[PDB]
Amino acid sequence: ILVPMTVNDQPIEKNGDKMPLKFKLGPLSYQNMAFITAKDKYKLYPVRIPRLDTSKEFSAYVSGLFEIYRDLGDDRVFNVVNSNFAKEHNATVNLAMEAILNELEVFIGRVKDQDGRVNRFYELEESLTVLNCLRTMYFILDGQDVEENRSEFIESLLNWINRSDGEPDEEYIEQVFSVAGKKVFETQYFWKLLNQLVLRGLLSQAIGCIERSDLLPYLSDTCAVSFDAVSDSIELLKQYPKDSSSTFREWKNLVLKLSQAFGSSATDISGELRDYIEDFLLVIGGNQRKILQYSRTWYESFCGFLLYYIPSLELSAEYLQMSLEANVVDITNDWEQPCVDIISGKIHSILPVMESLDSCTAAFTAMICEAKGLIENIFEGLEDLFSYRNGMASYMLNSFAFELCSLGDKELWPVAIGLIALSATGTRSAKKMVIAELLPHYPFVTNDDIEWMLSICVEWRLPEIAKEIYTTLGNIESIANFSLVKSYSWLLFEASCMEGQKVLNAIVSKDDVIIPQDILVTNSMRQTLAPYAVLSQFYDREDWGQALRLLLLLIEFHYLVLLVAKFLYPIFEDSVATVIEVIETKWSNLYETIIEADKSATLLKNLRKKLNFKLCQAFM
Amino acid sequence: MQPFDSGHDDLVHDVVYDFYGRHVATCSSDQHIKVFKLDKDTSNWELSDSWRAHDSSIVAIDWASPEYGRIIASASYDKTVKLWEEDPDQEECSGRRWNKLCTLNDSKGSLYSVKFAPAHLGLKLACLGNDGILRLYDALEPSDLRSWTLTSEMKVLSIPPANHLQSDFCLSWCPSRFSPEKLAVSALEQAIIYQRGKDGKLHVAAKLPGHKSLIRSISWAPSIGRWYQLIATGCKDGRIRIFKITEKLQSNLQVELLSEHDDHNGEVWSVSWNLTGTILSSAGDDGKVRLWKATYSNEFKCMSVIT
Amino acid sequence: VQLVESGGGLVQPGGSLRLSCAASGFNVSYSSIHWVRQAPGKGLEWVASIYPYYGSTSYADSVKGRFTISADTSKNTAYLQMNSLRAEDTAVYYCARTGALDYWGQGTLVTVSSASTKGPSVFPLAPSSKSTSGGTAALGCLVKDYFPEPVTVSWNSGALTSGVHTFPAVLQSSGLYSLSSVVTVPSSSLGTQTYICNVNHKPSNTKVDKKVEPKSC
Amino acid sequence: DIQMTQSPSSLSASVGDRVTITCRASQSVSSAVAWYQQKPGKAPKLLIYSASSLYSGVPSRFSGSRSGTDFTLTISSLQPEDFATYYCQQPITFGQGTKVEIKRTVAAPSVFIFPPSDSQLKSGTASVVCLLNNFYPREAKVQWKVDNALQSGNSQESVTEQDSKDSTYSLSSTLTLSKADYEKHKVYACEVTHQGLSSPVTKSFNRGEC
Repeated sequence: ILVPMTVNDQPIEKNGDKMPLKFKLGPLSYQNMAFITAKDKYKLYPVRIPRLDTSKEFSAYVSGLFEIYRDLGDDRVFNVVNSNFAKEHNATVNLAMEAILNELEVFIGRVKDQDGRVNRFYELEESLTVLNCLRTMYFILDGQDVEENRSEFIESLLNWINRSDGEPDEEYIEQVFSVAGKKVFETQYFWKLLNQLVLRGLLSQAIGCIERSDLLPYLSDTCAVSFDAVSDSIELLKQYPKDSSSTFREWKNLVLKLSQAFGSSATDISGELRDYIEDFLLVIGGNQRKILQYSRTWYESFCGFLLYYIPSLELSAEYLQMSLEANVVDITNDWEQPCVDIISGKIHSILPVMESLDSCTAAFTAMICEAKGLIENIFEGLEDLFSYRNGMASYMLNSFAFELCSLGDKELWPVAIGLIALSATGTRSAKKMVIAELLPHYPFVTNDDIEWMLSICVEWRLPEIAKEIYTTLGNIESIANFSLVKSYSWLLFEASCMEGQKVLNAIVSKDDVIIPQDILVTNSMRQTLAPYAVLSQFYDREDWGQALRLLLLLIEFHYLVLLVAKFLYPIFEDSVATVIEVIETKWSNLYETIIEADKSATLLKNLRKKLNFKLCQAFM
Repeated sequence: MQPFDSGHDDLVHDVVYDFYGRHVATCSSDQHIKVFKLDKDTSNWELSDSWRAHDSSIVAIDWASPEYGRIIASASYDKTVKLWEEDPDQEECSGRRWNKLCTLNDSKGSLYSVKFAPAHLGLKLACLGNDGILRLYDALEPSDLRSWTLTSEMKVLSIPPANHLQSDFCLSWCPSRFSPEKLAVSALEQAIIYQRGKDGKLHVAAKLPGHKSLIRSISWAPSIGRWYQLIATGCKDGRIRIFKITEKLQSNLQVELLSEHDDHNGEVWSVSWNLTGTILSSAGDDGKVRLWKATYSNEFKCMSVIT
Repeated sequence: VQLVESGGGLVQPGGSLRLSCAASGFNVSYSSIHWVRQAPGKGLEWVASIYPYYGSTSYADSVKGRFTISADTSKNTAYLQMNSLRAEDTAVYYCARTGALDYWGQGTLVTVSSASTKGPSVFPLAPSSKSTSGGTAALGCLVKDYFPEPVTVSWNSGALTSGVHTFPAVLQSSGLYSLSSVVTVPSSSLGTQTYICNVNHKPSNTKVDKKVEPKSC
Repeated sequence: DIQMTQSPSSLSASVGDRVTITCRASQSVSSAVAWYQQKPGKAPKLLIYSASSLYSGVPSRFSGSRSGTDFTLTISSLQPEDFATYYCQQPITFGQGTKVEIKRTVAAPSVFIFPPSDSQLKSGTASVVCLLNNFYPREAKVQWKVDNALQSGNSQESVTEQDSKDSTYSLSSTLTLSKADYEKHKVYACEVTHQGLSSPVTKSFNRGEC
């Protein structure tokens, strides 16, 4: 794929000295960067990865599919309550296939409505057609024949066919109901468009196109005989069986009877209308020759064969062949060949191409194909997952996850991590490592985002990761919130300095109830003690107790000592003396500055104060 | 996402993303370092700050892990390496938003590259220049972002001839968190890998053979999920190379060549990786950028060509 | 991110209402949910809060003993059960959260009274026969004697908006509201254009369309 | 309970002006004070928390500051979209609110009188309506006269919010009488006094004339 880096300013022209182009992939898929190391080339070109989906519709799609994946539970795996586990397994899986189909339809819709580019709509519909066909052929009957469940099958088939292409588009209905050079509606066109409708199961419309021109007119008048045919034929059409393969057995009976009766009877109509009515009855009766004759595309043939001839997939091999002999595969669209492949047994080798259309769809497709047991891990062996060692599906899912991580949409990160966590293969420790490396890139902003991260660190036991994340968060109010060892020590020192200099946080340490609950370390305790001391000071024996507490704190710990000395001087028995002594025993620029600020020599003043205290003790 | 002017007078050498991909650092020959911010509201890139940082041409740059603060490192032809830390208490574009935290003058030759090490090893970094001597530096006390000690010195090249303008050197650490400390180094035609030994010293654990010219770029890929390592190189001989390195003349390291690509027909100047090591990028003379994904067979295929 | 409030409306005095606030986009389990109310034309009044962390609750004096705040962390939903409701409790009620009050409910109106819902009568305010030649005329509708609030008015089904003024209702001494709505149009269009006022009183399911024209003599 | 007093309760300022609203706490609260903006008919929106922290996304023209027990909300350059009631907040209690309007040049009202419709009299009551359209300032005075007698106690009025483009007000006044009292009188008149009016304007009709 060739895309223009910038369809505005292209930084090169002639081969004029092939310039050194440089490119760096960014942490965000949609924000990479290119530049050039050359003279007069100082522009920066932000480039986003070719064919990247940033849309909301896409993330919605992704979430929906992850939901289907998650909801599949144990059934997303395939075990190579006895004979029912099999049937019920297929039941739920087959249903999941329908869910995927739906989610993709919705997505495709929202793409057609909110869009700049409709190419995405077309590709997504194609993906849908191919998936409808896949379900119709492997996700309904579970290897059995149509009799096993005539209702569901014909429903999906009829659905698949009438969503693949648009024709017959009502823009073509009026196209012939307008064209003349003939009497009323009786040229190869009307009938071709009537048969087409029948072959596609579009019986309602079929009937309508008849009650449009000569149901009662030309027939009820000209030939009363063929009028009865053309009428109770429309009656049989009105009651084509779609639930009982018995009712169909009898239906084709009445139809073949009608075709024989009319077959040899009163010809009171034009030479052409005669046959034109016979063919219609043959097609309805299931004549192979005719079903092929009035078919525009192979899938019309195939569909017809299943609807009017013999409703057995045991003949699909033959049906497809005849169909392809009549109309070759139309290489205009990308869905026809894949459908042919599906029908003809070779399901595989579609994952790479679907991966080219859309990574996501391909991923989950491979996943459900593994669930069905249509593809499995043949490998049989290096302590990790993202390889060929596990499934092809595991591989594609894990790949999608990783791809989601660079998308920068925090909504999908749960999908990514969940995808990895639920991966049916790989050691819990291997996953542990992968998550340990991905999580740090989570684009958290809210509090909740962070709590989610943490919850995942808990759930997976990544204390070194959580410790790192938090470290990133820590990097006055912020510091208060934070309150590694060195940092705590520094915080302690700061608190002590503040106390020496001397609200809600301080009280909590010593809405409010919630905070107390959250709080429920050494630095913190020290600050609390300092606060208590200050409170006592604000409030003789109390003062002494506070002074004692201060001396004890000083012993546990230069600036602090100076502040203490200052406090003692301001205040200016045996225990007190002992404390003073210990302080003297314990006894740079910042300290001197603090001393100068307090005064607005220190050792001498301290000694003098000590002497005074001793004298006081002696007098007592 | 339209182009924009860097604000540099002389040619720009390196552009690097921060951890979150929302910030970018640029360094040019006009001896300036510019930092751009990606405004949330208006999805435009807008200059956060510019400033003169070296006496000579600044060739390399790099951001440190966010868990150590906002730190950038620069290497210049003035034989030095400087470290800077963003001071959020300054106006943007004031030229005073990033304070020098230190300078490393040990190099006696110009410097071509500087790369921070994986966060799980502390503030660490490496540099290489004309002197052909790789040097590792460590900020031993994460509190003192000035306390930069020299952790190691290794002679990559042995006899660099005094008459060659034709010089190139590149660095790239192994990002892997669950793999023994190691880093890749390119020097002219050669490309060798170093690994931490039990003795806490760097040893040559292997070489990436095949280069028939100057190695313009190299980068170790994030091995998230894999058990092996992958490093890519953009040579002057016009070939991209991707090597698979597994650890099972004195090595514990195996070396496979996974791919070779000449699609560029000319020198490959830049080689870069995904955040997941899922995509590999290459740029060269043809004025084109190519994105590569790995096949199921572990071969590499071009998933797109930008121009 | 979004709070959602449901379950207010009209309630007889002495009666009861349970308000819900369904949250999303944030950690309900460590947040505090507050209810703050605003009576017509007055300021904000905080009535209650609950800690989802501790389950602690508290109340303004004005509602204590009649209002119960609760919360179900498992459906991210909080509640305010309002018993023995009074005219004094008529107000728009907002739920809001703290992790200040960054996330606000769109509010739901609680009206408390016994008066029967009564549809308004709608009378024309007809354009003066002396309307200035080549000048501007005024016309309108008077929407009289309804209860409770609110009423909405449009002109020509929303197609006429320019020069429209719909005034605040006044409460008559009867206890019923009255309001007026008017529009100015060119005088030369009184003969030639149609002006219809469209009145809706949801509480009584009243809808009226009234053509306003000059009076005949 | 803590009381929060805002000054002033109401203010008018021009676009581009600097605006200051102050809030004084009954007792000493700590920097635990938030500022909100409320448009009429809508939920309040947080502006400021912790006295001086700007809430994410809020324009930088809004700032908060503290001096002791006085809290200040400042708008550095007032914009037309900024009209609202602003509230401080510290039981949690809210200040009483400060209403901010945009100041402009005088605009005289246009005056219109409407007689009661036939349909109204038809029910026993008579409402006479006086409209004052598109004026500034807000202080207009309506005086009803019935056969030139002054009226009191039997009328009510209301005023629209300021127009978002031209910044004017309109005012409606309703005079209410019994049908019988209405029919006892001939001349119904509404007299409007306003700054923009150099003398009072009277609009009137005669009952039952056309």
